[PDB]
Amino acid sequence: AWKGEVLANNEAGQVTSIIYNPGDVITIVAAGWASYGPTQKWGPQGDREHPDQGLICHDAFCGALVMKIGNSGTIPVNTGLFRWVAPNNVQGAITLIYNDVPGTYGNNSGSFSVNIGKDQS
Amino acid sequence: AWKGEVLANNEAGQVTSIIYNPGDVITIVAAGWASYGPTQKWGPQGDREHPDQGLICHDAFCGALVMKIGNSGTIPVNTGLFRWVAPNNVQGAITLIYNDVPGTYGNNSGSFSVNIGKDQS
Amino acid sequence: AWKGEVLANNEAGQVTSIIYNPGDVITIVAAGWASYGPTQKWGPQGDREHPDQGLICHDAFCGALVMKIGNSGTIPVNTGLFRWVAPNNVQGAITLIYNDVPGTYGNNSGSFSVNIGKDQS
Amino acid sequence: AWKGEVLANNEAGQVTSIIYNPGDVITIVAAGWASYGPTQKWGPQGDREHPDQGLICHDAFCGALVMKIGNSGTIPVNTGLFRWVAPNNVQGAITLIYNDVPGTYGNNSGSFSVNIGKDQS
Ligand SMILES: *C(=O)c1ccc(O[C@@H]2O[C@H](CO)[C@H](O)[C@H](O)[C@H]2O)cc1
Ligand SMILES: *C(=O)c1ccc(O[C@@H]2O[C@H](CO)[C@H](O)[C@H](O)[C@H]2O)cc1
Ligand SMILES: *C(=O)c1ccc(O[C@@H]2O[C@H](CO)[C@H](O)[C@H](O)[C@H]2O)cc1
Ligand SMILES: *C(=O)c1ccc(O[C@@H]2O[C@H](CO)[C@H](O)[C@H](O)[C@H]2O)cc1
Ligand SMILES: [Ca+2]
Ligand SMILES: [Ca+2]
Ligand SMILES: [Ca+2]
Ligand SMILES: [Ca+2]
Repeated sequence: AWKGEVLANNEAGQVTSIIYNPGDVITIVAAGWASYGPTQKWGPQGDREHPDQGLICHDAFCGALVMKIGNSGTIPVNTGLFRWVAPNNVQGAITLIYNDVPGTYGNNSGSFSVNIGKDQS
Repeated sequence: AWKGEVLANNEAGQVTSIIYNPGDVITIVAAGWASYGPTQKWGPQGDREHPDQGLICHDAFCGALVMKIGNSGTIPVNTGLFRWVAPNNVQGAITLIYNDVPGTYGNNSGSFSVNIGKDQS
Repeated sequence: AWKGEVLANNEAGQVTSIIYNPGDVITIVAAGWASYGPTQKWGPQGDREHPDQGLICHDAFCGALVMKIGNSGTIPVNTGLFRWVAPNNVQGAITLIYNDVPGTYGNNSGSFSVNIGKDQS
Repeated sequence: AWKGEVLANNEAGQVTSIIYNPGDVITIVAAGWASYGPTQKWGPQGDREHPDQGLICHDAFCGALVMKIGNSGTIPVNTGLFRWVAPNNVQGAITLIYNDVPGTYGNNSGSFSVNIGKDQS
């Protein structure tokens, strides 16, 4: 299992110790407060009122937590995943990333605290 | 394991099928959007800018998800709990509740989707 | 989870730290060598060639591992149980016992090493 | 998780659906009765009184259950493994095999019923 923080201003994302293998069942819980610029802060589901101006993940709001598994495209995590199985042929290290527009991470602030574990299967 | 919705306007709370027993390890993931009145909505951590005007749980924001276990006081759930063990002598059915001021639930809207499972121990 | 030894000559049985609660899923693995009298030894499934002359559990061979849950009757364990759920209304502390005829445990020898854990549910 | 039978006379072994990956925790429970030739039968720990005359696994008795993981050497399973982690660099499909001398499986009989699951980690 892995526990750590994902900084909102980390454009490259946070590589975890979790390697997702075919058949794996995982659970993720994410908490905390972060911003993509404004003085306010939002939770792991991001800002439901903000337009998508070229986010790294178009299936989650700006300011949401998302992930990549190996060289997959971005996958929404939001508040977390409960006993979740990845799509076919998706495998590899899990990287957690704050959802923002590439090149605009410099003014981000805060972080999410995240736990990831493999479930019995 | 239990999956279900918790309505923001349900003052009594949602009784789950989960009975927390001594030694149990549990994981909860909560997602979704709800409101304690305003036209906006907030996630399971609630509204970090709103004052506490007599919330059922003073350790979480207005609009956050909280719970009771048996006849315990309110315990913050927020976005969830990862492989969590309850305090000493806390046991019984888990009831999930939206955090608002008693008598003011009538104008609430939305709900959280919540999963609860017992972990290996 | 619980790990310990169950002596063949312990007529009262070995009380474990496991309390089986309704809904619980458990796994048990038992190993080792024991005897109900003879110089030979048998594994946790006992002696398949020996008649039942008044065993505490008539659903397992003499020399097998069995258990009681709370005040239940004896239940066969043998080599173990995989993600097992108890019958309706069966609950309480798990006691492990060597299957022999009451009053004849004094000449028994050896023991089984046993692990018990609760599974995710 | 995988459940199936391992025939005593299957020299090649029974390939399971389980792929053991680095970091995996697994539990195995094996039960039943089998023989390497004689009219008697023995459990998954095999025959503790029989000499090793060139067994595929020298760390378990003749008639015991053993396994290979990928291209590893034989590893004793016996009655099972509880929340077990493989040695460094051992990975791949789990094959279950009855422990006997190569070329002598033709007169074997019976089988073991085996469950294998991955545990939370
Ligand atoms: C209008 O209400 C508004 C527009 C942008 C904004 O913040 C920027 O959002 C960008 C992503 O859409 C990017 O993250 C910039 O760094 C932010 O300043 C707030 C409000
Ligand atoms: C301040 O501008 C403000 C005050 C109240 C409010 O909504 C109410 O909040 C109450 C709890 O504090 C309760 O939930 C009421 O039903 C809401 O109308 C928003 C903003
Ligand atoms: C005959 O083959 C035979 C009969 C009894 C025996 O051992 C006794 O078995 C009893 C249970 O049936 C009890 O455990 C006694 O303590 C044993 O001596 C071995 C062989
Ligand atoms: C001695 O009494 C004795 C010798 C062999 C035997 O069975 C054979 O065991 C071999 C492995 O050691 C192999 O499995 C043969 O197929 C068996 O016939 C029983 C007793
Ligand atoms: Ca930004
Ligand atoms: Ca309200
Ligand atoms: Ca005896
Ligand atoms: Ca043979």
